[PDB]
Amino acid sequence: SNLIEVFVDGQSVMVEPGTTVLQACEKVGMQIPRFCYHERLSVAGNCRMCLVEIEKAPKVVAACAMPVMKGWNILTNSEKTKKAREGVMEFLLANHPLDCPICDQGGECDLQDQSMMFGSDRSRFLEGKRAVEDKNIGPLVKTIMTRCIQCTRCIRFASEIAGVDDLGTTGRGNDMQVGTYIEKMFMSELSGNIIDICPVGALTSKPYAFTARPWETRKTESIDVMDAVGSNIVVSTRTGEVMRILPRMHEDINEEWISDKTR
Amino acid sequence: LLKKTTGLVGLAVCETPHERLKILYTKILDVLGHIPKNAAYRKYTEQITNEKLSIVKAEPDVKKLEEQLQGGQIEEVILQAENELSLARKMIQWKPWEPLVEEPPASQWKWPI
Amino acid sequence: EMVRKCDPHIGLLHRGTEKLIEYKTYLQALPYFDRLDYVSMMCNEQAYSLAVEKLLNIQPPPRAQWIRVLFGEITRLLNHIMAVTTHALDIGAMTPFFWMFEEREKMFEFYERVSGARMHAAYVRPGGVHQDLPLGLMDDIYEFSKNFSLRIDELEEMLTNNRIWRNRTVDIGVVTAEDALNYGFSGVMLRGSGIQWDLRKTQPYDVYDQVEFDVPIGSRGDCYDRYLCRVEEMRQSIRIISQCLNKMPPGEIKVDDAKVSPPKRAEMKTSMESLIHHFKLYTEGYQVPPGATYTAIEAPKGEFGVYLVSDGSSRPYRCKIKAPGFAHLAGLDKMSKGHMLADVVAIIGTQDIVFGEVDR
Amino acid sequence: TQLITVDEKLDITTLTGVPEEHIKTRKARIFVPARNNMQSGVNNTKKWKMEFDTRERWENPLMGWASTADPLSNLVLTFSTKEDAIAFAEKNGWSYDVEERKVPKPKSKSYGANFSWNKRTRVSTK
Amino acid sequence: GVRTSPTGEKVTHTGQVYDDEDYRRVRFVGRQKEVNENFAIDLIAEQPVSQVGSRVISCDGGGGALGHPRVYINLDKETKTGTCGYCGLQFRQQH
Amino acid sequence: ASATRLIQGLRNWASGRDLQAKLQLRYQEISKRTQPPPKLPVGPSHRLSNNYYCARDGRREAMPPSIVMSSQSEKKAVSPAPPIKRWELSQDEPYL
Amino acid sequence: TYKYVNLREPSMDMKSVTDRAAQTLLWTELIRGLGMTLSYLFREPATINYPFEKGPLSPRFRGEHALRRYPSGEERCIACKLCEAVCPAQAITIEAEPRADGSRRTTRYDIDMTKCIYCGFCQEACPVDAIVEGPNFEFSTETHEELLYNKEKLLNNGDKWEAEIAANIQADYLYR
Amino acid sequence: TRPTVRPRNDVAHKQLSAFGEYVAEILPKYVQQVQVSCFSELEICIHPDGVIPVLTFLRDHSNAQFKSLADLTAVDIPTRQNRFEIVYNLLSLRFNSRIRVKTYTDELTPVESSVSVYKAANWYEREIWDMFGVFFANHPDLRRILTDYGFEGHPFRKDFPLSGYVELRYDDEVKRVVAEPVELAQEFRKFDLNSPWEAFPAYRQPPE
Amino acid sequence: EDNKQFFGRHRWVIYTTEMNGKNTFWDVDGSMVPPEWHRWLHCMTDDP
Amino acid sequence: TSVKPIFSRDMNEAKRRVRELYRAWYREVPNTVHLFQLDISVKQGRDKVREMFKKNAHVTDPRVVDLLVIKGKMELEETINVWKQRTHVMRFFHETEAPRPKDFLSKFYVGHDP
Ligand code: SF4
Ligand code: SF4
Ligand code: SF4
Ligand code: SF4
Ligand code: FES
Ligand SMILES: [K+]
Ligand SMILES: [Zn+2]
Repeated sequence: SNLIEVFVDGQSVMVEPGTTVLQACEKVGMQIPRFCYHERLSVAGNCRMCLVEIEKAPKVVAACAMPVMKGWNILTNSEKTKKAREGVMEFLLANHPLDCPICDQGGECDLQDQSMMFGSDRSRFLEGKRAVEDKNIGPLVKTIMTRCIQCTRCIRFASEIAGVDDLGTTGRGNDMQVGTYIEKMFMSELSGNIIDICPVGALTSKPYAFTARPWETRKTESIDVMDAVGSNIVVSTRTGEVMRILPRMHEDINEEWISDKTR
Repeated sequence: LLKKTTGLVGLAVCETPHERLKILYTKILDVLGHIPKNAAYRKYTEQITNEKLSIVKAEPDVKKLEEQLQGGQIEEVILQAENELSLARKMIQWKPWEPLVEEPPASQWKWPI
Repeated sequence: EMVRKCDPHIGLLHRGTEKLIEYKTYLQALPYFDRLDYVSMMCNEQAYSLAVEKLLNIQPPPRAQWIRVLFGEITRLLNHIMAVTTHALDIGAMTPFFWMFEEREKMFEFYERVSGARMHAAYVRPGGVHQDLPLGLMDDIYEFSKNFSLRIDELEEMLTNNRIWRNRTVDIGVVTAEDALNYGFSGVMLRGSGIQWDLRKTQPYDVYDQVEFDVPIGSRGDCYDRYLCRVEEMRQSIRIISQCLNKMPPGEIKVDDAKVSPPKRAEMKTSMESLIHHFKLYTEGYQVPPGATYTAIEAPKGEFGVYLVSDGSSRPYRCKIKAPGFAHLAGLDKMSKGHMLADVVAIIGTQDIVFGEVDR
Repeated sequence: TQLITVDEKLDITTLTGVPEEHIKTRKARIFVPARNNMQSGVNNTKKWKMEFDTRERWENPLMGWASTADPLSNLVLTFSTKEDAIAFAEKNGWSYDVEERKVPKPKSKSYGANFSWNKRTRVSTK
Repeated sequence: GVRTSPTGEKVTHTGQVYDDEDYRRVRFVGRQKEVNENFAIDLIAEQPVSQVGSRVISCDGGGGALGHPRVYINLDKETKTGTCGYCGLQFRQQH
Repeated sequence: ASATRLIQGLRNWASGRDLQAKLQLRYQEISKRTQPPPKLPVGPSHRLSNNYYCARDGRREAMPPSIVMSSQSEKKAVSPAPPIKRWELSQDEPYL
Repeated sequence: TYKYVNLREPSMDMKSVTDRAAQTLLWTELIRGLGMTLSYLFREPATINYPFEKGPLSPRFRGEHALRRYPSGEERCIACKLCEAVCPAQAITIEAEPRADGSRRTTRYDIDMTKCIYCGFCQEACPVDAIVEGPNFEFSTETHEELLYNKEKLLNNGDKWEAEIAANIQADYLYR
Repeated sequence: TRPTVRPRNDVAHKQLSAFGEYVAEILPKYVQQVQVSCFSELEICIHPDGVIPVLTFLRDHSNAQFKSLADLTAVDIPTRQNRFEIVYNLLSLRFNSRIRVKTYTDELTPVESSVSVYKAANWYEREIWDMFGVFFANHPDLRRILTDYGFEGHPFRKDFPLSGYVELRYDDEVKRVVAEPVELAQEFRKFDLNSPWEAFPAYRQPPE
Repeated sequence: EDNKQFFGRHRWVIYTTEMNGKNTFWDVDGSMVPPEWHRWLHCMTDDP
Repeated sequence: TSVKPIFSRDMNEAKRRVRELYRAWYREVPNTVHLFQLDISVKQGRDKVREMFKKNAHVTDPRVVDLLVIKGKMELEETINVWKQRTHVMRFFHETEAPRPKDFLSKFYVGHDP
């Protein structure tokens, strides 16, 4: 075989050539924080949350896109890696709105969780925030674009898995706005998985909207019956009542998606 | 000086502390000579008992003996000497210098699980 | 007349506290400690706070530590008023109960001014205290402590020199020091038998190495020397409270790690990181690193310890609560031998037993 | 001697004080819990779980609360390996089914694949 | 504005009212059904829409730290007023 | 405080103390029920610079317990700590 | 750093022996105790005239729960379920849905006051000051289910006690 | 790391490490692990055949003198075949230190009672019996201490539910407080609070 | 008010004889105090 | 597979202990009906003791039946000494409980439980 030897925090691990730094750290059991990266989409590299230090290299590398080189010692808990994560989380939470109580994603938010795990605990942003016009992309996906962190998982999903090519970023700079540019209704058969792979509350479920909250829900692992695919699902219930239906990851049926009928 | 009370309730004043400590330390050494010499308990207890016995033999005064034995009142030093003697008589019967009786299971002391 | 065997049956107030702790977060587990020794509320708060802060590898700010020692000695005055007055009330002296509970009413007013509840404050928290002292409170603590010595004096006038009180307590409940150490006794149950031990001196916590107080040591190990130790501990608690009022530093009252202690409500409504931290602390809670501690303090009944086990999550894995009254009520069977049934109530008096902390 | 040889199956059902109803009619479920697809974190998919089949939750006539009669509804146990959970379930007489750990397969990620010459994996925007 | 069912029972601001055949009205027999008569949906609709000369307005509800977390509202839709998600106060850009 | 001097002197005689200097009833010496509004200070981490959380992270400097001995000369015997120093009798009021 | 309670040796001279014998026979400390009790007979008692006189309370007091409103009529609760997440007794039950104008509001807001431990974690967890714990402590009922408050009862407590809860929060909020 | 980080005590850490080596080499027959935490507490993880030798050593030896049994505890960890973890918290007043002695058993193997060493243990291991089901051999009066008299099961086991299996009420027919199977008018709402992101990299376990 | 009385006695209410229909001549009640006087009477404030 | 015993080396010593415990309960039941002044007969309490013994009669592990004899001696000690009340003695007789549906059809009629 052709497995090259890389080091993650000093520990040796053998990886295939073409393996990214994030997957090399995954093979030793360490999950690098990420917002734009998703292992079933393509690689964007445009949130800079996976910025990890390679030692003897005076610049942090984006671990989601950088292929490993032979002999790299990946420093996942070093000083400049933690400073990179805290600074990038500071810029992510600079213009982000204080909607955590009135947001459906609270308690199931990646931005909250790895702000708690990897960010700082207080703000230096002494300015006014942006506010983005909310879009109407259908009766299923509630859209509050002020909460968007522009990770472009919308666009990669609709371009690569949904196969729609109707989501995208309009504008430039801090005024860059993910949308359709027109009052267009994003109705694919898989239009509800952008609710899943939105890491923030910019895309929530409109039927599930405001009704529950993820920590009080009891997770039942069940099967779809709406088609003969047999999509493995999570039926989350709260006090004996079905709140929503989330997918289960199964590599041979429904990779981590479900259809809009199932959802 | 005939210390009137020990301060500790139920702890009587020992009238002859030096002779009592000498008898107890030589008795600890006489019991402790029944333990194999490779045992760490025998070596450490012979060491501390010879240190305390050298202090007791090299000090005529009682109160200075209390301040340099560093164990409080002299009667609780005598109490600890009796406790060490009874301990050595138990440690002969237990034989704890032997190798480990059983290895634990592989995740027995692993925390968190 | 004699007592041959005394078998206390307990568990009549067993509520399963330290199983309910296992299904609740650390902030949610804090108000269970107010209800264990319900005359020693902020002392048990401080013990659980110190256990969680030892596991979190953080420390309170200095002003929060001085507030913890101030209200711990106010709590010590509360508990020793309860102990002395109910121990005199069960024997038959019913009047200094009513005399000292007005001062105890004023200390519950101190708790209500500092927290909003008179008994179960939920105030001393891991990371500091919940809320700063309101303005004008320390002046009223001074006005309390300036007069409370005369209250202890007239209590001691009623009971200590009294021949009827000395007949009920002097030959009664004598404990040897070796059996006091061997039975897990702590606090006044050791200090009455002449054992020079106090956990505020030997294993000092928050700022007790910076205060100056004496430790009363009994000489006969009976009910009467433990009464005198509790009276003199009220005296020394007045001494510590005067030193805490004089040496109170300025500053913050929570730890400034907002991943542990929640941010201020002015900046929760302004900052984004502070709103996320307020959210995740009051829903999930702070994660505690794995590992177990045994953190014990000098409660007014003795050694109150918490054996707290974390598994890395935001909820405790096991939270064992060591209480003094459990070992003291275990030693009740030895301590009442050779005495009469009327001496048994005095021995249950001198071992200050609150059955919440005995039973959990 | 001082050790006895018990060649029987380890069964402690008569010691735990659980009634016969909640031993012989409950289906324990030994499983690694699925990742919440709301999030990308995988720390909740590390350890094995043992939960039981959900029994009836009904409406309280007074307040509309969810009443229950199942004691074992909130009983979620945590295990390190599958065999420890299976040994614990066989020890207590619980009928169980075991799901396997579903790990994600390794993916082939290439940032240069987004800008290919003759392949369909070109992005239309970035 | 509280209304009344055909059974005579008042409807709350949720919309909850018991049926005629629902037996659980016997808890109000000889007693009363405590409803609140200040409906928040009828009272936030009484507030006027604030005409502001900015593109993005901020709202804390008033009182500073006595209100809600300060959020920033976009006002680029000229069809729809920009409603605050906490307090319900809504804003229109005057141009 | 409204007691007349005859009852006041009788009460001070029967107690043996001066009870008017230390009244257990509270009067206008106490603080106001309405106070001016405070201005509470902030902690040391309220800084706009040199304030990265990784340099003040308490929970992440907790290590797993160091395994001293595990089952996979003439050295001095040790104690868990040096022996306790004997307490000094009180210079303030020893009761001696 | 320690003192000996009860380590006094009594003087065995004839003066102190006669003192102790006069104390035994003529009952000196018993008259001392009677004198201290007679001294309290002539004090003004600490008794307040309840119900007409009330005990002192601070503006931090934790009594009856209430749901507050903004100064426009709009209720403050936006259904975020922090107060039942932090509730150490799980006394709070909340269901929610978007109401007719799309606002995130509650339909159920129950507080079992017989589960409630009155510790005020709900009022300190509430980001919008909706749930508070007011000054009212005189709300004893005659029936158990009268202490099981729904949203209408708590909104009526808020509308009842708003003129006081607002001033308590005004007096105290800078400590929070 | 000055204001908000707990100050580390390396002197006590070194002293407890040296005394852990001391105890581990005096008693190699029973000592299995010795570990000192980062907040400077000493653990002696032993074999359950050496409850009485190790505790009697720590009680009587002149370099230990752990005269006070502070707390005695069991910890239920069901993923172990020896699921219980009997914890002995000890205090030395002479050397002003605390040691922790930890052992293990399952439901059926008895632990030797340490009432011959510490008479404080008489109620603590009786409580361990009442709460966990750990039997203690050669105990003077081993029975329940905290639960009800006709109670079935051991409550602090983690396979035991939060509410019991039975609950009480007065029944006016039989004129007697009766035990009936438990029905909660409101179910205890289990909250899933654990975050899916790793909090502490120092405690990261190596994977399979 | 009588501020010469001690703290607790210095504020009181003489209740009405009729409130909301009920004859409260003898049936005085602690919850008859409206919320604007409940701060002043319980000494939550110095200001009526 | 070599485990440490509790009191019994094999199953026959365990049967000896079960047998002596049954003897002790059989001797105790008339005194229990007398001094707790129960409304049951002596025969009914003895049949309940026989029922509670035959409930656990399928155990072939010596340690489990050792712990069963230990817990039975604890219940007997709580019964001889008046530590239980009349309620704790009568909790063996589930009198205020309705009889559960036994066949499939009545369990189908009343609810969802198997
Ligand atoms: S997306 Fe996340 S961080 Fe943003 S408001 Fe919602 S819960 Fe808060
Ligand atoms: S709406 Fe969500 S998924 Fe889409 S780009 Fe923004 S953060 Fe990413
Ligand atoms: S005061 Fe405490 S117990 Fe009561 S509802 Fe609020 S959080 Fe729950
Ligand atoms: S915390 Fe406040 S806003 Fe959130 S659900 Fe509770 S009362 Fe409503
Ligand atoms: S995860 Fe690599 S940059 Fe977004
Ligand atoms: K989302
Ligand atoms: Zn607003």
